[PDB]
Amino acid sequence: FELLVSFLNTPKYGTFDPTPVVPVFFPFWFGMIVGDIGYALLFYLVGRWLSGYVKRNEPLVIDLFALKLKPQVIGKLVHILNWMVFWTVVWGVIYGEFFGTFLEHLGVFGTPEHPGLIPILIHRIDTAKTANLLILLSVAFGVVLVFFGLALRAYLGLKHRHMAHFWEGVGYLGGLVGVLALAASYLGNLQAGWLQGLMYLGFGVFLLAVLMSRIWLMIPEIFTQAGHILSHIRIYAVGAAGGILAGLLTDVGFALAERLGLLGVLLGLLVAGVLHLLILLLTTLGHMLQPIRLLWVEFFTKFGFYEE
Amino acid sequence: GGLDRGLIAVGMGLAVGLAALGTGVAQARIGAAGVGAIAEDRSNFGTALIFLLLPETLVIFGLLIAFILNGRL
Amino acid sequence: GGLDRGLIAVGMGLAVGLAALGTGVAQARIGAAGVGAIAEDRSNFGTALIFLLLPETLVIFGLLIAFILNGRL
Amino acid sequence: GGLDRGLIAVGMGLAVGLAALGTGVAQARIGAAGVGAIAEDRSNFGTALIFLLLPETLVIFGLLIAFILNGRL
Amino acid sequence: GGLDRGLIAVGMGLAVGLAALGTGVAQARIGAAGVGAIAEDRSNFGTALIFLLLPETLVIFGLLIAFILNGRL
Amino acid sequence: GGLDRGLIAVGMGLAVGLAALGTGVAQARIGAAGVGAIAEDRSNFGTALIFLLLPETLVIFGLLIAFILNGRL
Amino acid sequence: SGGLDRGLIAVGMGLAVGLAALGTGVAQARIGAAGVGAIAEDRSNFGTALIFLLLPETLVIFGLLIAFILNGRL
Amino acid sequence: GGLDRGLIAVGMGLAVGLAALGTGVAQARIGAAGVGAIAEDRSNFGTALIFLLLPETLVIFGLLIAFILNGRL
Amino acid sequence: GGLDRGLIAVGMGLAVGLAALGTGVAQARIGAAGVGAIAEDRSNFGTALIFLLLPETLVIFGLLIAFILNGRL
Amino acid sequence: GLDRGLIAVGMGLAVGLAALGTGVAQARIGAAGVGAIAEDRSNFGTALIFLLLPETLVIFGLLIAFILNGRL
Amino acid sequence: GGLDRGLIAVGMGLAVGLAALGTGVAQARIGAAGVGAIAEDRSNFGTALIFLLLPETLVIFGLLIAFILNGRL
Amino acid sequence: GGLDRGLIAVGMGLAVGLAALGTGVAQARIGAAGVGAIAEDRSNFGTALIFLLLPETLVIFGLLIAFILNGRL
Amino acid sequence: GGLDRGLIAVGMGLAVGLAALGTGVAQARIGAAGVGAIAEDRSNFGTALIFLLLPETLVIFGLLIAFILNGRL
Repeated sequence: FELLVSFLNTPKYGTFDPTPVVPVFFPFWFGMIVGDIGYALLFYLVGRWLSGYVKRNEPLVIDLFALKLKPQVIGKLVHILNWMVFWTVVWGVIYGEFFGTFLEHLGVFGTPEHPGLIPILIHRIDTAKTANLLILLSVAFGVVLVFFGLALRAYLGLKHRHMAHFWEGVGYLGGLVGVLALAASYLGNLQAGWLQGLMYLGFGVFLLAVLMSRIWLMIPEIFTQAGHILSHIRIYAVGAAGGILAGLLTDVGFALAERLGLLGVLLGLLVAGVLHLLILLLTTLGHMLQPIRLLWVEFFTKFGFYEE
Repeated sequence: GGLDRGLIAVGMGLAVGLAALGTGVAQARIGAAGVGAIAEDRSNFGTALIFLLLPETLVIFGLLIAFILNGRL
Repeated sequence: GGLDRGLIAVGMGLAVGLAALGTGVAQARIGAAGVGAIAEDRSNFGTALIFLLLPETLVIFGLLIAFILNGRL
Repeated sequence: GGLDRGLIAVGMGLAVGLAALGTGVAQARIGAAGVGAIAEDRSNFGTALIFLLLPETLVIFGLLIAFILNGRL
Repeated sequence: GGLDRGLIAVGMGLAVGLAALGTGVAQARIGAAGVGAIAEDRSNFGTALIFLLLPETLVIFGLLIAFILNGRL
Repeated sequence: GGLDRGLIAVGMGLAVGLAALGTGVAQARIGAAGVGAIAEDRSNFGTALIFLLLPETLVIFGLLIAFILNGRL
Repeated sequence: SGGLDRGLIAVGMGLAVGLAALGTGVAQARIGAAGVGAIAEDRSNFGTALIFLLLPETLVIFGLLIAFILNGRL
Repeated sequence: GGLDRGLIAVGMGLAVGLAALGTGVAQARIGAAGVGAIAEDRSNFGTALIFLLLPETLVIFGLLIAFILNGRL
Repeated sequence: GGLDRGLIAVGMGLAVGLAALGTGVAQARIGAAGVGAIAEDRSNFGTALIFLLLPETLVIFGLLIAFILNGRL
Repeated sequence: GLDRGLIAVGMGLAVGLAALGTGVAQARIGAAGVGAIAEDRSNFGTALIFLLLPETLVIFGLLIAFILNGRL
Repeated sequence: GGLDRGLIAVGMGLAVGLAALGTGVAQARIGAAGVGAIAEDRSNFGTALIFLLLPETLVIFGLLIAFILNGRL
Repeated sequence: GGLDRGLIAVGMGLAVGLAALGTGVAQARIGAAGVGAIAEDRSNFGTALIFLLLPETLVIFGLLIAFILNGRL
Repeated sequence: GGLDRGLIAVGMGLAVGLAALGTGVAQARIGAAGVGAIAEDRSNFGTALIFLLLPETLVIFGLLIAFILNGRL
């Protein structure tokens, strides 16, 4: 965990140590991304192979990548991959579609389209309700993370008496609450008397903080921070892409099983398996690259990580 | 029925796709200089990542407004 | 009923997309020159920030015209 | 039916969009030249910024014609 | 109701916008060259300014054709 | 009346816009070269501005054909 | 019946995915053409080049979503 | 019936505008070399002038075809 | 619905065509530079081949979405 | 009826796209040629007939436009 | 209604021709680099050959899907 | 009555136009390199001539297709 | 109705047109490299010729599909 933080710039003395947030959130993000139980078991097999490579303490070298690599970072890697597989299986149980679908075969699985005595919490085809609920959940996650970052910067400014930075932070959160209130009121229901007052107070706080921060800088950066808040929506994008690719591959396997389940089902399943493994590795490399980049940019640009 | 459903779908698709096109054009030239600087420096790696990942707001906003008028449908 | 709502949706999407392309084609070159400068300077970082920041106003104009057409909807 | 509003809406959106295209494609090169000049100079900031801020009249005319035809609506 | 008026509007919009493309294309080169020249000597500031501003007749033509078509509708 | 009346409008709009685009794409390179030469020499001014002014024939032809075709109606 | 609605929602999602693919393709082109010389001369900066190639894929990754949710509405 | 007058008008506009764009890019790539040569020479402007004014025959062809079938109109 | 089948088919074709031109734009630059690198080195063949093989996922997605719309046919 | 307008706009776009092709070709050839002239003042006659080639395309465009007009 | 078969043939044409221009854009730079290598080497012939035949896959994918939807015709 | 001849006309018209554009953008580079070679030695005249005269097969094919499309009516 | 073969013909025309565009845009650069090599070397004639005859296949494919769909008609 700490290796990813240590790869970047060193923090200054007396500042906030940003290490523990990544172990909390990054495996959770990855579990939201993939949620594939069988592919998680494949990662568990890889982790078992790496644990065997640990117990044979000989270092790891790759001629193609000029890789030189020692047992201790491998131990850190197998621990973090244990966290990976745990979080992705405990999210894939909610995301029960794994290797595509098995509702066509698992009569125990309970859906309105295919009944069963054990229900499945999240469907795939019913994007009417499920997509809206996960989208509001993800934007709530983005809001709470950006609010935590702004609060951390404000607390640091309070501690070190950089009160200009504290005024900048409180103006940032005032603009946050103002734009969020106005957007929610525009998209939401009427009788926004409390919402309108929230927007008024947020705008007034932002203006007064600008006056204290009189040098006139951040008023276009506010919309950039708003887009930064909005940037968390791609978490659903990656997971939905992976899920729908797995679903269509399982649809191909199902088509092979229905037409020629006497003879062609073996070829269909083996072709499906090899396609599964190759496209899944090829796309999950980027999938695991995604949320670490997300946290890297979003938390660290905001709380004050730029300065040495 | 209503063919306006098709028209609004066409508008959403063209908007998000052409915004993606513009963002790819934007990111190409920043990445070309950024990786060249980093390959010799390795110290400005962070600043290079901020400079490269900065232009995402336009496509994210395009996806947002697309979902807005999709839900308006 | 009337299907012109899809047409105004197409107009909004076209406007915001083309604004995105314009700001992207500006941002590519300004960011490349800026990162080329900051690779050695590190002191003019705020100047590069505001130089890349300024062309966003096209996105603001595009979203305002899209929003007023949404109000017309 | 009353399909007239869709045509004028797609007209205003198209016009504003490609006006944004023109001002952006100017802004790219002018910003690159200006940021290089101010990277070297530290004193030509005023002339660089006025040259960079000059071509916004294009989207100004775009929003004026959009307002005029919206008022016609 | 008549679909002709929307055609008037969209024609005006595309005309003024593609004139904006032409003006921006001219500006992208002339501004960079003038910035280089003034950064060289600063004596040719007025000449560079008039060279960059003289293609404004393009959008003058665009606004006048838009005005006469608006009068026609 | 007739929708063909508005098709006349989109016709000369496309004509004048494309003529403006051609004039601008000429004026970019010719103005850049001319301003470079006149910054070097300061005495080649006459040839410079006549070379820059000769592409005006394209837009005057465009507006002339637009005027005759809109006087047709 | 007005079944052509399905046809033009299909063409709209086609435009979406195609233009997203073009954007990520040109971005990938320039970043690869830049990083290939460094990896050829160094053989040590491989990870930075690889991750820089992996960033633009997300652009078309979220490009596909509008297409398949429009198919879901279909 | 009718409704073909707008079609032929937009055809004429498209043809003349495309011819203008082609001769515009022609003039664009001629003019830089011409200005450089005459700046170095200050004598041989006539050969560059005729070499530069030769490609106007594209506009000539466009205006003759537009004239003949709008007289047919 | 035969007409629906034709419209979804032309949508599939247009989508895969844009994906195809995108991967062509990728492969041009990356393969030319890879040819230069493999001419200089004759040992980085694996990196060049994997870099060339990487962008084909766009065509994979395009053909797959064409296939799924054909399945909905 | 409307087919007259359709064939008119078709021949117009045909000759226009031929004009773009010839314009781009002429642009590059003349851009090289004018720079060549300064030493090639002896070879200007060969350079001119080198330049004069691509107009055959708009000649063919004129031919097809004229036969489409005669179709009226 | 033959609009079905006509539109699906239009889809064929779009797909195959647009993939064709994509592979042309690739083959331009690939062949340029290959000629640059063979100009000095004469032993890189097979590597250059496989390098420029590698980008031929997109057009045969387009032809395959066009054939299958022409069979669906 | 006839309804097909207009769009078959626009079909082969845009076919021959695109062929002309392609052979123009080819002949540009080909003749530029040829006249560059000739500028230093006139012995390569026939080779340059055959190299520039090679790419007209595509417009020959296009005009034969236009001929057969004219013959179909 | 003949509308079916009408849009079939515009489809075949567009397909062959942009295939010709692709082969032209490839042929430009590959032939330019070949001409430069054969001009400065005098010995690479066969290699350059086979390299520039290599990308000819796409227009052959376009002609093939045009003939087969004409036979379908």
